[PDB]
Amino acid sequence: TIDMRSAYAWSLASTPFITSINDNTFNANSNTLEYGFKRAKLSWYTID
Amino acid sequence: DIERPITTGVPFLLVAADARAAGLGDQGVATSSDVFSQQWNPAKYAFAEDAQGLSISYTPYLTDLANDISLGQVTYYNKINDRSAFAGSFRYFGFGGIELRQTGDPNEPTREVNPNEFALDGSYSLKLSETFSMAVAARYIRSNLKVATEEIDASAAGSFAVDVAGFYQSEEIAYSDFNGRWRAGFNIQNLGPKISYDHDDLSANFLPANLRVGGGFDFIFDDYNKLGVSLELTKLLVPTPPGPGTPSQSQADEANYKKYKDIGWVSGIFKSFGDAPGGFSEELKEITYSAAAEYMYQDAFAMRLGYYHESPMKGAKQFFSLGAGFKYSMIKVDVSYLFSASKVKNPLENTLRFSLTFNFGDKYETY
Amino acid sequence: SFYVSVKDKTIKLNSTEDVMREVSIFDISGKLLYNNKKVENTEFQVSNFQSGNQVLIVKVTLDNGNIITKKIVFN
Amino acid sequence: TYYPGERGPYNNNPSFGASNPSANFGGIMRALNSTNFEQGNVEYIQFWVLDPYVGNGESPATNAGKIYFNLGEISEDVLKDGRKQYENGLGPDQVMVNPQPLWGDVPASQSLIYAFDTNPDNRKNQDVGLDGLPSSREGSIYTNYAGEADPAGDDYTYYLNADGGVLERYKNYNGTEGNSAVSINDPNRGST
Repeated sequence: TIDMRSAYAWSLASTPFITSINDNTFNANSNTLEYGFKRAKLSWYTID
Repeated sequence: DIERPITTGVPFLLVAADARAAGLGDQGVATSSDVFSQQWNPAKYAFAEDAQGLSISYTPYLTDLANDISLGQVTYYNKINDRSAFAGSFRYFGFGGIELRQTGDPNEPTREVNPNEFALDGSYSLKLSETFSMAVAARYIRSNLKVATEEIDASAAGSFAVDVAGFYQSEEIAYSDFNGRWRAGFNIQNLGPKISYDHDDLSANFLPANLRVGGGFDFIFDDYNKLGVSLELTKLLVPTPPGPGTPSQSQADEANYKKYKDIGWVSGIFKSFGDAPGGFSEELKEITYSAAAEYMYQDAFAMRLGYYHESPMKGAKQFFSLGAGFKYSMIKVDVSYLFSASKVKNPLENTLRFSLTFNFGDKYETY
Repeated sequence: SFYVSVKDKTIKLNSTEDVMREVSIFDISGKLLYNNKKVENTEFQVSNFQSGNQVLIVKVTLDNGNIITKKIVFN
Repeated sequence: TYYPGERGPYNNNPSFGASNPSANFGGIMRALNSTNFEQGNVEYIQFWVLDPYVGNGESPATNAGKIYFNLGEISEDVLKDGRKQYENGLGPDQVMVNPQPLWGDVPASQSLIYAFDTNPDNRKNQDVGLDGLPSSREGSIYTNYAGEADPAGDDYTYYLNADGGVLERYKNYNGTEGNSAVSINDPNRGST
């Protein structure tokens, strides 16, 4: 197994396409500020 | 194989830390008084022949695999009167220095970690009668084996423990063919609060509370040849964890573990006697025993033979031990070797133990 | 001369022109966790779950037959 | 910890509270050390997760959703403009992309080493988040939230420098602005 749960290894993601490259579910295809319109807040951490 | 072993914190405390006791099957509770008599029976420091002594012990681990992994011991004793003695010892287990290197140029300032575990104890032994002695020992244990990372805190875990020990040594008794001497001893060890490796009361481990009982006889012929035969019995004073089930399927296991882990160390000491489905015959299965023979020539050469037997259901540590000792003027050298007789790989196989003691000060006559 | 580095639970062997022939990685219990007879001055990926063990022993056999030992911390 | 009803970083949606929280996303990504899955024979993604609907602090049963995993070539352009942001290249005396590229400032120079220097003044000018703006100029870009103290919503807060329960203390622990204070004795201690 290769461990993937180092929180510091994870960074804020780009906006994802959901089903195909032609799907604008989260405005991933947008070239404006709309590209980020569906990003809600997410925290990722290991409790100290 | 090993079914339901006793889980205790800091198990390095139970490892023989000197070559003399190791050569005698990891027993010292009823052998003759020596500089190493703190792990085994601090009460016989009051029976020491020399006023004070210092010892260095080295027990290497994984010698074929790496250097500097070892259990080291330094002991000092000082008997002031003919009836009392003070002793302090320091056992240290360490992996050696490890450099934490993540390449990033071959001149980077690298952190060096030294994962280690040590116990520092001091004891006072007092001769009540001319043949009987008692001692009390206080021990500080510190475990620092983990290395700090992100999300791993390598804070050391500590605990305190006390030891109550007694030693009996008769005067020389003439028989038909020899004039022998009898010995007996007990040692209740590592009595203290649970050690919390993760610094949480919910997750704490029993200290390895241990009871050592033993007896010895010395065959003395020609006033300078000695044959010392000793026997030792040892029992952990920790409750045995639950096994298959003793009230769904895993619910019973979790409930049993919960009731086992919510046991105080004081109450756990008394619960060690029992707490198992078997009877007394199967209660004897928790007892380890060791038999040893030591031949002494001029009190300056010793040959040591010992057998150690842990019941293979728990621990499964069974071995034969050979030891030799040499005294030049005031310096004693001891080496010991182990021949394993168990299925499980003993970590101290193919390993030569080394002990070095210096005796100085006045000399006390033996009764 | 010879130095071992661990970045993301990846072990990398760096030798100054000393060509290595075999690598063995051992747990502190003396258990062989990883053996490779085809060392390539490269990065080995040892299985990341080691039941709370951190210290590993790396044993590197060179072509001449010498053995280099390094204790590392698996982080 | 996912807050579908709360604005993510660099989100300038004028009507975010009026939209369905279920239509939002919150995502993270990481690089893989060994990229040849066939040679390594990577067979499956394995994970153990605590059921969030069972125990003491469970979520309501009506809060169902989906976790997605992506494997392959994923855009590293977090703020999609075709330009690679790197905040150690920011600063008042640095050259910037001559027209501002829609998320804030981007350094015009070729990056060399992804590292700050150790001077606190440069650090204050540089550690301003992925938008390249020090929260005083964020309102010009993130106009629907220019009245807020953090218009881009990228401000970092140390978990020991925040209030509330454990979850609330990590709420802004992933902010990219102010997360690299020079001194480890800063009350808003870095995290990188």
